[PDB]
Amino acid sequence: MIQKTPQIQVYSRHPPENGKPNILNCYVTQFHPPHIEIQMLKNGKKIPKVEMSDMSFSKDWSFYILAHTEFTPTETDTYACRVKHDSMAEPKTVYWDRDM
Amino acid sequence: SAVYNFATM
Amino acid sequence: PHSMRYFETAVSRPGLEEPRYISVGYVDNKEFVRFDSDAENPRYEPRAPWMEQEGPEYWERETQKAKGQEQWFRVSLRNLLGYYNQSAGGSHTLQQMSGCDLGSDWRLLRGYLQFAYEGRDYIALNEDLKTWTAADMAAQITRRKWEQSGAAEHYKAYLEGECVEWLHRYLKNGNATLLRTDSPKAHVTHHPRSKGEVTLRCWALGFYPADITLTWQLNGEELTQDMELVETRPAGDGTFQKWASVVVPLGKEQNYTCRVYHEGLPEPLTLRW
Repeated sequence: MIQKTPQIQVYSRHPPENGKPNILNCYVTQFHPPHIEIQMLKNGKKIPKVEMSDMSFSKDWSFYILAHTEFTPTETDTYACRVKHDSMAEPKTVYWDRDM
Repeated sequence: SAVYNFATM
Repeated sequence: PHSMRYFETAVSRPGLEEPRYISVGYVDNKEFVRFDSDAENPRYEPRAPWMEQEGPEYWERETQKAKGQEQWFRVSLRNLLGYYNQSAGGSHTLQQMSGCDLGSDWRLLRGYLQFAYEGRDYIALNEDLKTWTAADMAAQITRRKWEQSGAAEHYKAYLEGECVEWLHRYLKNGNATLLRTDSPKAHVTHHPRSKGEVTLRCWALGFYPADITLTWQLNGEELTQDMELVETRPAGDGTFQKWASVVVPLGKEQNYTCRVYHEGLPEPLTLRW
């Protein structure tokens, strides 16, 4: 009675280059209340120092935000974004897909 | 320039 | 078709901490100012290079206004808990959108002053800048309250005055920046996502502003009968990205064309796998 289901989009800023550095982004959107917990996983393992952008909200009142951190793709090194919001009965975890 | 609200709600 | 807007937010969580107040200002959908009570030194801050033309006295004056809005919000937030007979135990959000629209002739076209509680419309100043529209029983209390104190004339004064005056100023110092663009650098990817079927993805990267349009079309009418199109998204560096793909029968991939529409681009872009 104070919320709306968050939308997640995980992706690198620069086209993914094995070994080559890169910034992983987790764009969370369409949520409300503006209380949200976002984590970036590296093989299920929480990634420290994960930058949170400044929050903002659309004319439909929902809020959006950009969580992000430096990473590096690599054939089998799996990444992800995990979100918990008082609008979903359980945290949503979406995995990165270099082709998206 | 930012708005300055009047009577509270 | 310029415009100015202040998106303010107040949120309360259980604890000894006063609610968090956030105000983001916009000139033509571009963030130019911002205040966050959660900062070490709460003060409105430049978010566009053209705003550094303003002096110290401007930033103080605005920071003081923020300070007062913060109290107005934390106070209002409490009145609403009352109106709604809510339990002081969870969290609550109070939002406001304020500003004004201008025509390219610098002429005011409309004023805006509306509020939301828990993400749902609450009370709004009608376009006549005189009457109110209240969403529910609680809002009826605020409506009555703002009618007797003559609140509208006040916001009305901001909307037809300050809002219009200062928006002219920014547009004047910031037209230089505002009119800038960053052309999208498109390209197409090939993904074996099937057998006897493949997925082509058109990409638009590093573009700005966020406005942009991507299309697919196997020469002839366009394709929306199997085209996926993600929401435009920020790169993190100030520009944005976006893509759209379509399933195609393996071996015809090269026969589909992608068109990218952006205004930083001298003309529409056409691309093939």
